Amino acid sequence: MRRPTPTVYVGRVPIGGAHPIAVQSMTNTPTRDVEATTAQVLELHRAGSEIVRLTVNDEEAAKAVPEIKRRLLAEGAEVPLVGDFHFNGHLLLRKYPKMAEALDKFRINPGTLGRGRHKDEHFAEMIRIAMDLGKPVRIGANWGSLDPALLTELMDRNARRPEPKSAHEVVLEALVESAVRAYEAALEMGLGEDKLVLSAKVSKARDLVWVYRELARRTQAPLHLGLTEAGMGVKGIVASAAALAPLLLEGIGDTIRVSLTPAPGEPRTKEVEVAQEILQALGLRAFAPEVTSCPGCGRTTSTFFQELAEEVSRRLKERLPEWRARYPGVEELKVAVMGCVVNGPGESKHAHIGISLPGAGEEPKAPVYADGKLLTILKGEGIAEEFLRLVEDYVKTRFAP
Amino acid sequence: MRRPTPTVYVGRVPIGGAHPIAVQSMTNTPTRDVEATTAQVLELHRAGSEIVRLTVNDEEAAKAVPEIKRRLLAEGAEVPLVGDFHFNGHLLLRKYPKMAEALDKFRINPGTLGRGRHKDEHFAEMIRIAMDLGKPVRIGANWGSLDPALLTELMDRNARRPEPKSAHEVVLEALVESAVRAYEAALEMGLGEDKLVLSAKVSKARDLVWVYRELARRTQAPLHLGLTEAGMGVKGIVASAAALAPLLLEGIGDTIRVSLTPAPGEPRTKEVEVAQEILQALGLRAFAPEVTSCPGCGRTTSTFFQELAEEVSRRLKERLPEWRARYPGVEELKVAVMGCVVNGPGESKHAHIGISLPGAGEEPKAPVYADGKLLTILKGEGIAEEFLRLVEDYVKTRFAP
Ligand SMILES: C#CCOP(=O)(O)OP(=O)(O)O
Ligand SMILES: C#CCOP(=O)(O)OP(=O)(O)O
Ligand code: SF4
Ligand code: SF4
Repeated sequence: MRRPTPTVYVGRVPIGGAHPIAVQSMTNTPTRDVEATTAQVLELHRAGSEIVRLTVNDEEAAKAVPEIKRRLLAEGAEVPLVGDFHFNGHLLLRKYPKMAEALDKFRINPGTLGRGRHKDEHFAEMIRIAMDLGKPVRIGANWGSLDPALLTELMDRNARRPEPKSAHEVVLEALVESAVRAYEAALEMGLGEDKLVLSAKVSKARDLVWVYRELARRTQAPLHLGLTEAGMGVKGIVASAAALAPLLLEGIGDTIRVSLTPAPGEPRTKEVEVAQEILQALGLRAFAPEVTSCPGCGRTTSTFFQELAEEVSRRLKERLPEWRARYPGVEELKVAVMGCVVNGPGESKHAHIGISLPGAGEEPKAPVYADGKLLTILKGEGIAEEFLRLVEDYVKTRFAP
Repeated sequence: MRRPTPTVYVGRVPIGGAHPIAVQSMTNTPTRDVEATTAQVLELHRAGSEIVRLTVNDEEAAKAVPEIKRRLLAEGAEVPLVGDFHFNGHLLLRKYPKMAEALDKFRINPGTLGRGRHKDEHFAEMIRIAMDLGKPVRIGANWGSLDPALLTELMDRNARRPEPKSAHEVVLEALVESAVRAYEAALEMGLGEDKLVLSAKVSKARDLVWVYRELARRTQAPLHLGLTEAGMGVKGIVASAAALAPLLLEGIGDTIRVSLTPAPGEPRTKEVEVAQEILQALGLRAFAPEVTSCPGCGRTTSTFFQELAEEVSRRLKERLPEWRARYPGVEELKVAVMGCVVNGPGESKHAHIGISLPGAGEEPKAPVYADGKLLTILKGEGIAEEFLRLVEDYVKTRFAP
């Protein structure tokens, strides 16, 4: 099902159809602030960001990049850095060759290159520097910054059609075209297929799916997939997952970024957690053990159910660093915590290990299943710690090296 | 794109391919507790649950149902009630005809009917009561409660194949078959196509998509779609959205339920909010104004951006009850709050109304766009309240009756 693509190395991280779909993120600290940006790169990376982008917006930012990279490497943190360029990227890359070298990838936006005939020169200059340095590039179109000359061209094409499309549909055409024309232009200049990643982001889910199906058909490059400007909170989380899932299940997308707006005080790592959850929900990567639990209903006996499920989740999160080191494959662990006999045994038998609490009408005992069969039956006080000990025992056996 | 289906009325709410996809939920209070369950029905309904299910697990539950329904109707709350039956549904429906009458729909699980030859009688009895009362039925299979006799049948079919499928794939076959055989059996007994809804739930997203594509192909009924036992927190929210989106975008699904495990103390309404967000993210329903906002990055100037976006979201939520009454169509409002010039103007021009804060390097002014064109430019203190006044003015004009 996965769309085949050439491999693009972003630092040490391969992306493309032969490789795991890579999680990425972007900092929100001022790049010029070396200490804050280094810290946040590390934080994002420790949370699971395999690649981290940072804006390189002006000269002070550019001058900070080599120091941020040096500091990362001093602690053995080989997380690749993507520089995000707009308006003056050709100038910054030209003037600050240590920044150009320090980055692991450049992002170009075909809509923020400049005006008129200057755009083609600026593009060429950035591509030249990438070629000279052996750096990969993302050609990243975004409908917030659509090339207006291209939009007019396409508006006029549309108006000649027997049945013109809507204005909105022509915007989506123009976004794809922007990415595809720039891709083809880079290839024609000699940038390798092993050095080009494409994106074409919109902020509405159904539109993203259309756009990426077109990109996937019209190009051979690995694709960086994300719902741009997804918003805050639950809205942003849902929209992101809803937009990505149809494409990922169809085999489209080689790296993802979740564009959440943090609430004030909310950590920048939340977008990384969401990204990881999307991929794991779809069975495309495994990052950590997961808990399957029912919603609970009027059959569930007390608030013990919600508390047990939460406690199991909390313990798995606590054990994971240790586990990941000792027990190869433990990220695939599936644990169930269920509220009653209706679906409790069955669901538990689908998990690696699961517990079925007794609900209404039932004897006060809680069967535990592992590998699809009854393991034991728990009762009394301390069901939670007995269950967690059984989960521990299970992990040691099943995921033993 | 929407799959055509006959219309099934669940109380006053039509479901099927000619109708909006209906949001539903389920209570978690003991049904016998009339006061707690009435209260929670009302809470769920006020949050957007168009249909509400409650477990009817024993005699005391059954005896409460008519009183819960009476109380709802006394306040004009015409939210339909779905009774969830397992093991003894035929007995409860037979013994408590006022409960049978009070419900607006019955849920049957083909896997919780009983043993052997008793299953067919129990099924028939429930279908008979529904026919006699004019009630619709959901035939709701769940892989936590798969009919074992059917699984063995299908296991044996599989073992005769030149290339047998995995055990997991045969479970999914058996789940579909359970729903389809029961559907066909109900139809053959005379229950109308206007009285039958189907579900066949699993707890893994990719499996759900396969299952529902099969149900959709093999049956004509409206489909109740949900990812069962989706779990807690972000995991549960993401998995639910990821599982539903591919199907909903393909036109499959007539009503949805989000099966979140609440954290201790978390409201039961959270699943309703998630359901609504899935549908709105995909452009299938509109419930409330939405805010598109960028993630922010190193180009964003201060924590003002995150604070403004949050404040705009909070104000829209506060205004909505009033708005919904005065301004037909306001649920479709799209507002943008953006961090800098890179995508800020562009994205704002895609919204009904949007503001682009100044980021790094920019003059300290904030253009506001409406209907795709510059409306005004804001500066100084009080940008947030000026913007919200402009949003108010916009709404009055655009969504005037
Ligand atoms: C900076 C920024 C916005 O980031 P995203 O929403 O990831 O969009 P792109 O910058 O187009 O990749
Ligand atoms: C009670 C219960 C579980 O509810 P869901 O996860 O909605 O699954 P079904 O009861 O199969 O519809
Ligand atoms: S397993 Fe039992 S307690 Fe949990 S939601 Fe299902 S029927 Fe209710
Ligand atoms: S609009 Fe500007 S501040 Fe917001 S994420 Fe995009 S580049 Fe950064």
